[PDB]
Amino acid sequence: KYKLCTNKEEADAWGKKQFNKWSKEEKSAIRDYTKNARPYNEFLRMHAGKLDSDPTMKKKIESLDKALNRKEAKVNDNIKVYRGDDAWIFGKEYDNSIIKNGKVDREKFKEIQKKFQGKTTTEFGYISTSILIDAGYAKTRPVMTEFKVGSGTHGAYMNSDDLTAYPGQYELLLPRNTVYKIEKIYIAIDNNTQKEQIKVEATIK
Amino acid sequence: AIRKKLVIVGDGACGKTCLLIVNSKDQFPEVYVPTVFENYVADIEVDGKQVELALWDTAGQEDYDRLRPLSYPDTDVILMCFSIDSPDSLENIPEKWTPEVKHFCPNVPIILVGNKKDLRNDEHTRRELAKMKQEPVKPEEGRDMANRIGAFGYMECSAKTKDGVREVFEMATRAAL
Ligand SMILES: NC(=O)C1=CN([C@@H]2O[C@H](COP(=O)(O)OP(=O)(O)OC[C@H]3O[C@@H](n4cnc5c(N)ncnc54)[C@H](O)[C@@H]3O)[C@@H](O)[C@H]2O)C=CC1
Ligand SMILES: Nc1nc2c(ncn2[C@@H]2O[C@H](COP(=O)(O)OP(=O)(O)OP(O)(O)=S)[C@@H](O)[C@H]2O)c(=O)[nH]1
Ligand SMILES: [Mg+2]
Repeated sequence: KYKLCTNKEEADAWGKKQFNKWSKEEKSAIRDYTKNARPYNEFLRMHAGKLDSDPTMKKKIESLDKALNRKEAKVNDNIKVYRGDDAWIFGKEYDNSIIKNGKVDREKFKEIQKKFQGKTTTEFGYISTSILIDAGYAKTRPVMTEFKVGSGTHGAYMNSDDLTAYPGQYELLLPRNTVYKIEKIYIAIDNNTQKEQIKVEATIK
Repeated sequence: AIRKKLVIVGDGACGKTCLLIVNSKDQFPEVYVPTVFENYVADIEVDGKQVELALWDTAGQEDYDRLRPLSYPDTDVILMCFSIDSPDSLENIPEKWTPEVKHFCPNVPIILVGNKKDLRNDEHTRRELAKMKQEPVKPEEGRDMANRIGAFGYMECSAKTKDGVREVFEMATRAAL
């Protein structure tokens, strides 16, 4: 049973419970990442986790891993966290016109399901999430993912200037090379905007 | 380094994300253009001071008005955008965007931005506009508007050609200090 934060009050309450006593170096590593994450994550994916290519990226990535690898950098309980993605998360053969007039392409959606639903993947870049569904980009992107995060998982919680260049995002940052299983890929209708969106349920493993 | 916050707003499709993208990548997006742009701290130097300016992209469409407020706290400056392609989007400066931004970012400097500067002398545009008895926003209409809504100043740019893009962000950094 995973904790879900219904609003700001809950995110904050949960937020204070998290380790925050990083060292200076550890905060700077984490905050640097929030500044621009393309540099990290796109390097790791391109180079599949090997850091040998770029001395600077190497030290920068090695640093952050340490901040995220601290024994105390763990989430105490089981929590549901969220992120939105653009359609090309499922491959270069997809763009955001996959949703048109709040209508998900059934045909495209199906071949995406066949290819990913039930799949266990390993991600090379870090994994950015929010503990607040309304925060971050989950409502502003074609694909929303809900990660069920298990107790013991290493992560950093960030919602203040010392940790992130973008406070107000209620961020849980997951370490790189996290494995997760896509349990379900489906279409749900927004209660309000009344448009379609691709929802992904995944489990951290 | 001085850290500052910048939030960009304006009607859906008036070119916010492409403005932010061209500003960093220095290349207009053709095929994989996101709805909202990733976090990006632009380092800008104006008058001997280096600023790290966090840029916040927002969704312009009405459907997202309930979520947009989440982006407004502790903002140092607003880029308020309309398209030169669309007077409809300009009319929405005074009608939707200034009221919103004033309520949520009371007294936060405002830079009015006319996007798609390249479309002002575009035959196709001029023509599809003429069907509604409209024409491309004239510069003095952006200025007029900028003064009417109390903007720091007024700028026109084209992400497509990168015309004036650099200038917009230099100005925003000036109103952020
Ligand atoms: N995604 C969200 O809703 C959240 C984002 N953030 C912030 O955003 C930054 C990271 O979030 P993103 O914008 O997603 O950065 P990112 O580097 O993870 O994603 C950049 C672009 O690449 C795509 N992408 C991501 N992972 C991919 C993969 N494995 N394969 C193919 N394409 C992939 C994304 O859809 C996005 O279009 C962090 O700095 C954090 O501050 C924070 C909390 C939640
Ligand atoms: N001619 C011209 N077209 C542009 C320019 N900038 C963006 N566009 C086009 O206008 C469209 C909308 O641009 P975009 O940047 O996505 O708007 P937006 O403000 O981000 O829209 P939204 O996220 O609130 S729905 C895109 O098709 C883009 O190619 C420009 O400078 N000149
Ligand atoms: Mg956009």
